[PDB]
Amino acid sequence: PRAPRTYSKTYSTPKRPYESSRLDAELKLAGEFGLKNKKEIYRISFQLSKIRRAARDLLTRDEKDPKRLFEGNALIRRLVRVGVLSEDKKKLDYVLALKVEDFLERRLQTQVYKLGLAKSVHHARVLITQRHIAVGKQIVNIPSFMVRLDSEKHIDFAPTSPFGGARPGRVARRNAARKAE
Amino acid sequence: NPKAFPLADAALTQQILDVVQQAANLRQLKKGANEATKTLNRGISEFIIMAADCEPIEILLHLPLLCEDKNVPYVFVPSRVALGRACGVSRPVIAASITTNDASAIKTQIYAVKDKIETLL
Amino acid sequence: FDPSPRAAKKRRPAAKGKNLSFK
Amino acid sequence: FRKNSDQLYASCADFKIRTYSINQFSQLEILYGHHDIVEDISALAMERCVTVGARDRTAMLWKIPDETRLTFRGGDEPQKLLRRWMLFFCEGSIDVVSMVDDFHFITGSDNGNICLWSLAKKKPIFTERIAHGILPEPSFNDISGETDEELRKRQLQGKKLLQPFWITSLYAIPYSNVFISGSWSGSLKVWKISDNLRSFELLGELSGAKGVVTKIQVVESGKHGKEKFRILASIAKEHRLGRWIANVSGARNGIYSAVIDQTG
Amino acid sequence: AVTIRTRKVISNPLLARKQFVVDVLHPNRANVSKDELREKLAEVYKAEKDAVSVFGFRTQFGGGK
Amino acid sequence: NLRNQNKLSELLRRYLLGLNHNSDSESESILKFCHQLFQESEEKEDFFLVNLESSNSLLLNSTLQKFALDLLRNVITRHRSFLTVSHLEGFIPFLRDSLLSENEGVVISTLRILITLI
Amino acid sequence: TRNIPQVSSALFFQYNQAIKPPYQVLIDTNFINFSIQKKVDIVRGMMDCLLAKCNPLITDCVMAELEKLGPKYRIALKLARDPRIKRLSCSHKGTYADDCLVHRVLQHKCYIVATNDAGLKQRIRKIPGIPLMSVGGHAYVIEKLPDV
Amino acid sequence: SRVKKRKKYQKAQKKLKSVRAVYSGGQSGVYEGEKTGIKKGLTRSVKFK
Ligand SMILES: [Mg+2]
Ligand SMILES: [Zn+2]
Repeated sequence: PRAPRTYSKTYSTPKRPYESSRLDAELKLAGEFGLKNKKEIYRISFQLSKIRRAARDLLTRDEKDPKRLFEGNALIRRLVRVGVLSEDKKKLDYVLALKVEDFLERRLQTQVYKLGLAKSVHHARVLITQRHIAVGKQIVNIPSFMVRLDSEKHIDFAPTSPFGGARPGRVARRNAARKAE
Repeated sequence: NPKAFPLADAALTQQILDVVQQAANLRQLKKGANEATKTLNRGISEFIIMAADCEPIEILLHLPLLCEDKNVPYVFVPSRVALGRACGVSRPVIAASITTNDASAIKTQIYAVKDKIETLL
Repeated sequence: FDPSPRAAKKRRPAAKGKNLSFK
Repeated sequence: FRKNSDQLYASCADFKIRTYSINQFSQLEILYGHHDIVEDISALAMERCVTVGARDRTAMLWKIPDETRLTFRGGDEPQKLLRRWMLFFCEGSIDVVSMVDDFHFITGSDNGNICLWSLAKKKPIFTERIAHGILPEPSFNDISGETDEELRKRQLQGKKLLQPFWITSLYAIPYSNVFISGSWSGSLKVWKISDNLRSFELLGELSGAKGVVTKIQVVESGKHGKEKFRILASIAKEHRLGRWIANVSGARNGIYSAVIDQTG
Repeated sequence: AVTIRTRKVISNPLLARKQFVVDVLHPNRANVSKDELREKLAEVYKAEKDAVSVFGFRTQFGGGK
Repeated sequence: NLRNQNKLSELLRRYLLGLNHNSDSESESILKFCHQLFQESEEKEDFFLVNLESSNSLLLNSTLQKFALDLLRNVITRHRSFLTVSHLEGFIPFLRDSLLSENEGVVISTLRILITLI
Repeated sequence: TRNIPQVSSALFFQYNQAIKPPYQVLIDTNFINFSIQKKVDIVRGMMDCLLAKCNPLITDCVMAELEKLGPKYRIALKLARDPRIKRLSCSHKGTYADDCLVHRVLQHKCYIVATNDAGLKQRIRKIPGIPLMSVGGHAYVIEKLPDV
Repeated sequence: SRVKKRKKYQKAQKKLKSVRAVYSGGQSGVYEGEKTGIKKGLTRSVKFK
């Protein structure tokens, strides 16, 4: 038969989901960033845990070790490119200081809210899922889309959107036709 | 010793004018000496940028007095023609104010320039 | 004293892109 | 306009470049990549239009068929410039651009730098700092309201408030070794590019123009060997994009003209 | 208006043809039919329509290309 | 450590013996070379940085100074023309400084050369 | 005059939004002794547990208790005096370390408490927003820390 | 779920004001005094033992 196609899980359930502090933290995160459910927080936590475990393992190694240099430089480059890590904090020690809020900060929903295209994180989510937001020339309908530093200045309304210069949506032209009639 | 002090160098001026332009697009910029004065009274200013070539310079010298009472960083740029262009308006600007917003998209850039102005002072 | 044929010259591609617009 | 063609390239303040076909009266494509307003644009016979994005201080060359773009950035610093010398102004924005060649172009910035560029190199190959000189120092009678003159002089802060002229216009005759620059200095400067296309020098000046040189054009007539060149420049009392520039003494609205002959 | 571009052009005398990737920009249009693309390619390359073959066209997400 | 310095001292001595049989010892460039050796010889951040761990410059300068004086003495003694006031006028400021150096070995060479120039 | 201590601004109900990496950990006397028993390094054991830099802190009371333990616990006193371990001054008469740790966490909601004492752990659990670290099994364990 | 968590968070924000004082942008307009009154005999400071 055909060769297998690989897959993986992008999240893991926390150790003790019922800690009251954990529930309150999840409440605050979901409210601040307009997340749908706890699975999104678990996904971001899983990714950040992998990153910080890798950084800790590299820090264990001796300085100038080829594996440490190579893999740590790659990790720092990726984190700086996605915007989570600042340009002035290009060290693994600052990689260990990262938090889930830093990754939620780069989601397309938060960026769309902050750039002023939307009046709320939930308005930003509705705009993104309704095909009104374009990063560059591409329409992106994924709220979890992680924006890079270069892409940040290219978020705008899509050319096809009613808010981006196209004709009015069905509701507007329907009401106009009724009013004219 | 000169009344307009501290005056930012060529390298620092461009970074200040960079942040001013981004703040203008994000509606985080208050243009004009009068509007800058109101922000200081309300305590909603990150820092104040003034033009050192104002004719006369005295019509914006109340802002340093308000800034130093309120512990708000302030800096002078050589040209008001350049400041007005960066502000996004069609006229020269002698003073401008960056509005405080911890939920802004250009927070890191603002604090970067804010630190260097504090070092300058 | 240190003890120490040419490959075929590369060719610019014969064909290039062509562009047209209509309507 | 693309030379000898109906294809038009339009640069817009929404950070995009639009391409049209005038014969078909239709829009074709939008180009993305600039982080600030695309202030100027230039084109030659090829489809390789070049653009400058003002405050982002980047010049971009667009290969429309290949759907790829080349990014050019100045990256000059007064600290290194001064140390190597042992007034230098940091670049604020690139406002003008013209294509000398399908593989070369020149740009003008608000710090008075005229830079020569090559498609091979991302950095400039040659730069001409403070091309049009420094602006007149502000009057000491206007800087301050003090009665004592010495107090007014101190507010001038020596030479720290001096700023350079902007390159408001910049035009290069296509596929030639000569280009013309403009500002509100009061003269049009004519430059000549070296044969190896690695440098340029000041050929001469034309001081008839007084005011802001918004745009420059050149037209030629006569036999192939003997050609007369007419330089037409629109002159204005204010900058095209805004009213920032202080009123220049003697500036007028008109069309500056200069007919130049060749002999040798 | 609709724009047609050919890239990665390879001349293949083994099969006696030219192979290329066709990028079609069709703003404000659903897509371009294979017949119309064949017509325009025939005009561009100065060949009979019967000698032109086009296949495997996928529209980009969001449309327009 | 001290044993390694005793090794380095022996190696430098072998180099000095090598110069004695080098043709350059007869030239004036050595005097310049000795001159070159003489003038050559004369919280919040830590809150974040991970820490996982629970001055030989003076000795370097003395080593170079000792090498310079020894090389100078051998060259002048072997080549009599270099034993002149004009050639060795510039080294006097170094000799007085060498006389006040803490190390005895370099001072001993300083006394050795001074006896040559007496 | 009546006193009702203000609820810390670092607490969002039961969630402490102040304790973030790098962490500050208060070391109890028993924590060092148990750590030596399990062959767990203080700095690395904490870094492995929290996957972050940890800044251990020893107060005067805990240092006093270690000195009073005697020559049997000489190794603990040497580890406690590692330069990476910073010191906290005390301005209260009693040397009882349990009350000192409890009062510090009440004053400031910025510390993790590292201890294995059942009595002290029970008191800290009643204080909201105080992560509690202990050595169990082969390595350290952290209870009330959402970021883990 | 997204709407439910939105209402839950804004509900918790209201309750936080009752638990403790929260910064709300500072002074807006002329200072009109303490609207809810001043209690002379109550202290909210955290006392060091
Ligand atoms: Mg649509
Ligand atoms: Zn104590």
